[PDB]
Amino acid sequence: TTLLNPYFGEFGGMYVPQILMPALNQLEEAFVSAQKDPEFQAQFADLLKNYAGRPTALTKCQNITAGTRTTLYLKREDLLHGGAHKTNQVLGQALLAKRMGKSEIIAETGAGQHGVASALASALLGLKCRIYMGAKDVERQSPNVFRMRLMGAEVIPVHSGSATLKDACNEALRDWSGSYETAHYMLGTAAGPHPYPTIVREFQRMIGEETKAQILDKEGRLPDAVIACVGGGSNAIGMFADFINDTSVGLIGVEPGGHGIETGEHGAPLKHGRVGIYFGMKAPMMQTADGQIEESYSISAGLDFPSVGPQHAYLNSIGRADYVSITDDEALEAFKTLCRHEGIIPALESSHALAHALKMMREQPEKEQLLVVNLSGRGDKDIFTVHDILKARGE
Amino acid sequence: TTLLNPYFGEFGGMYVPQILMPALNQLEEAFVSAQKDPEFQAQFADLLKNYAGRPTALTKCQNITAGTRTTLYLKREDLLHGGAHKTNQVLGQALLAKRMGKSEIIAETGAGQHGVASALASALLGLKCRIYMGAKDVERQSPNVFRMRLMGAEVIPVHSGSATLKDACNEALRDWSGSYETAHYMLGTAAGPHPYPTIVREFQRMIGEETKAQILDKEGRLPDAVIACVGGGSNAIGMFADFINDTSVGLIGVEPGGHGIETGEHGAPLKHGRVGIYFGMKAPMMQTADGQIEESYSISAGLDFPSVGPQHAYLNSIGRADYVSITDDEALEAFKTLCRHEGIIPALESSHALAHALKMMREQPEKEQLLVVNLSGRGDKDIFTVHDILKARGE
Amino acid sequence: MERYENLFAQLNDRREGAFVPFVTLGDPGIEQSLKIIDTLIDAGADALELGVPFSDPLADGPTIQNANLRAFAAGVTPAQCFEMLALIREKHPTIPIGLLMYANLVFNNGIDAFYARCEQVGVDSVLVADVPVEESAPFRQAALRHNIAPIFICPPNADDDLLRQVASYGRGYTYLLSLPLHHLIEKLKEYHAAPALQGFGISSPEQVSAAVRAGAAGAISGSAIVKIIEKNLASPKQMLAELRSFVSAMKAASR
Amino acid sequence: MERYENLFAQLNDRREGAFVPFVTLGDPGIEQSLKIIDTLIDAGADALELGVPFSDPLADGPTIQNANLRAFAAGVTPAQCFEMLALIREKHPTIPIGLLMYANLVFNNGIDAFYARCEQVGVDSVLVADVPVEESAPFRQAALRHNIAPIFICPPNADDDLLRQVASYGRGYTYLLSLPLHHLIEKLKEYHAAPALQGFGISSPEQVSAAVRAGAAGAISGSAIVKIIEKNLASPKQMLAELRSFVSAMKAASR
Ligand SMILES: Cc1ncc(COP(=O)(O)O)c(/C=N/[C@@H](CO)C(=O)O)c1O
Ligand SMILES: Cc1ncc(COP(=O)(O)O)c(/C=N/[C@@H](CO)C(=O)O)c1O
Ligand SMILES: [Cl-]
Ligand SMILES: [Cl-]
Ligand SMILES: [Cl-]
Ligand SMILES: [Cl-]
Ligand SMILES: [Cl-]
Ligand SMILES: [Cl-]
Ligand SMILES: [Cl-]
Ligand SMILES: [Cl-]
Ligand SMILES: [Cl-]
Ligand SMILES: [Cl-]
Ligand SMILES: [Cl-]
Ligand SMILES: [Cl-]
Ligand SMILES: [Cl-]
Ligand SMILES: [Cl-]
Ligand SMILES: [Cl-]
Ligand SMILES: [Cl-]
Ligand code: NA
Ligand code: NA
Ligand code: NA
Ligand code: NA
Repeated sequence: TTLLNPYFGEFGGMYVPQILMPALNQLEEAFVSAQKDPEFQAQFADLLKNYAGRPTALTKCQNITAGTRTTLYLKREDLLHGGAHKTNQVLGQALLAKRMGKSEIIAETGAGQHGVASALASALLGLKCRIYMGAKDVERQSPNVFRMRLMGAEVIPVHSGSATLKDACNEALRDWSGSYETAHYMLGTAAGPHPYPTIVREFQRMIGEETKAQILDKEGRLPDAVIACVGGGSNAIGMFADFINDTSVGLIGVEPGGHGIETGEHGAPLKHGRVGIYFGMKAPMMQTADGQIEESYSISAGLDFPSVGPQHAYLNSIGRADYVSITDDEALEAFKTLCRHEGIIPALESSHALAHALKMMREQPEKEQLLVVNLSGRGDKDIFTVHDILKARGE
Repeated sequence: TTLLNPYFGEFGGMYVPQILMPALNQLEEAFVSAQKDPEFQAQFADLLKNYAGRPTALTKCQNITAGTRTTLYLKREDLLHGGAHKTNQVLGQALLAKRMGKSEIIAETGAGQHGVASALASALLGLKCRIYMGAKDVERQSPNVFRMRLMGAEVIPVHSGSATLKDACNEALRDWSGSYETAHYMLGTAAGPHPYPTIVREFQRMIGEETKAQILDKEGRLPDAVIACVGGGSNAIGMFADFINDTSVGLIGVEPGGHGIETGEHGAPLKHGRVGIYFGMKAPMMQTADGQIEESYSISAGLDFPSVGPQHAYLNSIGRADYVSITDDEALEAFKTLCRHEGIIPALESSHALAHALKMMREQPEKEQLLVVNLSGRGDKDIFTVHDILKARGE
Repeated sequence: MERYENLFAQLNDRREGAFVPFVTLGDPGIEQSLKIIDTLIDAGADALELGVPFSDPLADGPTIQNANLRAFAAGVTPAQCFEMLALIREKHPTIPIGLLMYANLVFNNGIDAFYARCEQVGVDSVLVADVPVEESAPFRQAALRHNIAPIFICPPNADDDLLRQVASYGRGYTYLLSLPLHHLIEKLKEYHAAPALQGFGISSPEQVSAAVRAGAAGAISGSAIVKIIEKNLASPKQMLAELRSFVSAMKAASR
Repeated sequence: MERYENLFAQLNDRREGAFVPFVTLGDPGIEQSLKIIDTLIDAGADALELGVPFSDPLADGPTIQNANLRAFAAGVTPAQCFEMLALIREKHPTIPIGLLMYANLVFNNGIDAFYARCEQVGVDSVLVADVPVEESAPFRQAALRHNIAPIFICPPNADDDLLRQVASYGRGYTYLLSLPLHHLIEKLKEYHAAPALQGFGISSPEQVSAAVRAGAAGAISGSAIVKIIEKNLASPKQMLAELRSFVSAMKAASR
């Protein structure tokens, strides 16, 4: 028995060992309670405003659309404290942890942004934070590992399996199964077992709510489409949620195409994977023909979650949202273009969303369209990667 | 003849070659005109709000003051686009450049933050940007150099003199003397020849204006003191300006003490230098006994300007503002403390201001005091430096 | 078939607990795994619990994580595991054979088809480690349609609702991971549950006798057998010797 | 003293322009600098303009930036420069000696004291490169109190107000950096300015004759002498030979 529906159509559920079910049920009850509690909402609002810096700007980008009939806005989650959208929902989940009387936080991270967000929230709110991270990721994300450590979090390398995000995901669930009486599992995306896809959406939905109010103020109408990258699904469902019932507004999610879908070296399970059951949910997976879970490949470290949130799989199945992919090279071009023409260095994750908006514009330059791209993070973290590529090419 | 007073008491002036006087006079006239122009003010406001992300948060920091009668707020210029306060006044100066019909920008930078701000503003507003940077600084600020280049700016290493900030300052003035018909010199601090100390203050004064409104809303009274680091003086005069006539509010500027004032390896000319004439102004200088200009030493790359803005020298002389110093070790402690206890990674420049507020608290823990520290920037840029120190110590 | 029913009837007649070792199929290779399993049986295993290597065994601790890595290093696939199962059953007609599976491997090519293959090779039960009773309906239904017992874990944080559901839904045995132990065991009996096997930290003979004394039908060694494999990789012969010594001692303790 | 007045009177009588070389004191060392300066004089320099090495010569291009670096490499200080000036004057009683200074070196130990030292060693003029007429009052006053001519630059972007101010404030000569050239020169005369020397890009004899033809009293070679030093560092003897050849040719062009 649950209070809320664990499924989005056929997708989602609570596919965990029996021992973890009480932890999920406890968390769902706490969330449902919190959502009706004006005191909780006020505390969350206070942290978002006065600590994280909400509301974030909605920036009109005039240079990049010159000579076309596209108007493009960027929702500036890159300006949130920590440098990405991840901060919003960690502050909400840290408050849920406290509501439940927990004093410890467990988190998984791949690229390190969710780990940093979890560590900063834990430091502010007096929680002891431990972060699982695949050993291969630890090795390639020394800067983020160091930020996490400066903020007092324990970073635990995971050597099992592929030593990447999925393996860190498993380790976090293993820990929580034993520790849930005192520890909360701060899952970093809109995926995993119920109630996480629901909680993460509700604690990211201010992205779309603010976007709607901002675009109404500036343009007097809703956007033709809102566009967001999809790794596990949090920034995209945060932008989409408040527009779901506005049926004229397109919802476009962009998965990483990597070296190209046809190479198989990508991270686009929603459109090019196969439904499976893993990490507590039934959803599209990167997996072998015989059902072993595989990694997502992308230039962008943050689009590495090898599945996708079940609400995205559902919105796609009913035709409410459309999902596309953007290759490494397309994302890199978009990165360069925004730096040079708007003076904003975007995360390479977010660059996938921008690349698709640029394609919408360039393909049909005399189509009148009002687009919003969710700029999920800043790209300071990516300048070394980009530097190394441009050198290798001979640029 | 000028429209405005070029001096703050005995400090300031226009000590440039005769050939540059028309450029300064032109800039002063354009500024005076712009300040009366509602269209200019609206364009500036639009960029600050919708591009840079103003207003910035005022964050109450509860953990670090626990068990004392200090209440400490941080003004969050670290959340501005670009990651420091430098962005505010570059947007205003880029608009002045356009007002004057200029299509090119020249800027100097030491640590690279002003260079990045100049490059981003130039990219957004369609100006061709060239940045002078001492060769020694270029070598040690490869990340910032690369951001500047990604944003389409030309970065020109300066090999003359000490190959640092002062030499880049000279080169920018040399260029401008020849190019001022088409180029604007985007000076990065509240120093140099009139009208720059005035313009930079007026284009940074929203820091203090917002702080005042925010603290009135949250506490119902003015702060006992506002505290800011002083390299050349921009972030500090931006915080101070709106409080100057509120005589109960302390104005505390913090210069870098480096290895300690007594070592002579510091950057605290206002309190420990000697008045001289250089870079277009009469002000306290780092200089030899026989009048050669010397470098400022600090852990923090950004507190390297070897003089100080003339309005600071004036406010000190009349007793309106007080200036103190903080050593490398004190700044590093403050950096660590804010990361661990508030989940905010501060610039090492800003860490000097925080260190002095922590000293005010710790020295007199039963003194009731309401303090604001200007957090001039984020400290992502500093994590390698900090990492390297902690390793060397054995931490 | 009725392999668990027949086993428990026989043990009950002999006033004897069951001892059930777990191993990962194909660890440390197919040939050696087949030999290990025959050694467990010869040494007195009453039933087997057998894992199929999976990329992401999020219910398993380090010992079994490493067994999976060894099996993968040997190139072991689920298809090869099913070939192994057919050979094991062909050699040993009465011993109950249970699988411990992850949901994705069951769902991958169709849940019904998975349980049909289990039936074809002569498997008796399947415990799906990441399917709680709340999500179990299609798995239990397919199991029962193909004469396979669906096995459920009764965890240490179980409540009365869960006890009733496990008692209703499970067959073969109840996997006890242990409310007081005496409470759980009596309540499972009260609710006519499949006989309980204690599965928590069973690594010594004393724990087998203790499980039986508490009123359980026997004990499952979830990782102790795998630890012996790990420790003896360099000596296949010594590995089999220690396995035999261990299983013999554990079985002796069930009397 | 009246060294510039006497020089211009003598040149006017000979229908002759002045040729004035610039060099940095102590470049490439004190001894060689003294020899360079004596060579310039022997070769026909009418007056000297002499720089004191400064850390931040923000009015100077690369040639002079590098001369300063060479002098600093030799350990040259302002005090040593003043010792040099006294020795130069002691050898050469009538030649006008002008300094090109940065404001900080003048202000450092007191503006009045700086001009008093200038008078003691026999300097005739000081041009402070980063002091525009607008800021010049304390410098001009101290200069005149110590019998030193304050020299001002009339730049290419000069206006009538500036021409009047320079004409009023300057003494010795006006430093012309060149409104049309004919306009500036006639207007300076109209306003009774100190005689004009053309200082922009004077690197060839033809430019000296051109300056005189335009109505200027002569020409200042702002960097050409320093370039010859730069090019001949490895050969002190060849350096002096080329310096002599160059100055002789430039002076010949003033007739
Ligand atoms: C800046 C940014 N944008 C988008 C995403 C994509 O995540 P959603 O789809 O929005 O949930 C990420 C993810 N990062 C994770 C995984 O490595 C992490 O940091 O641990 C990100 O850092
Ligand atoms: C984050 C930060 N805080 C404070 C200061 C100090 O400058 P004011 O005193 O506020 O003008 C700086 C300076 N940086 C200059 C010089 O290297 C630059 O980037 O070019 C800074 O980057
Ligand atoms: Cl409470
Ligand atoms: Cl640390
Ligand atoms: Cl509303
Ligand atoms: Cl409108
Ligand atoms: Cl699919
Ligand atoms: Cl206009
Ligand atoms: Cl580039
Ligand atoms: Cl007001
Ligand atoms: Cl109040
Ligand atoms: Cl002083
Ligand atoms: Cl048998
Ligand atoms: Cl199912
Ligand atoms: Cl007994
Ligand atoms: Cl003489
Ligand atoms: Cl003065
Ligand atoms: Cl002639
Ligand atoms: Na357009
Ligand atoms: Na994904
Ligand atoms: Na307090
Ligand atoms: Na300074």
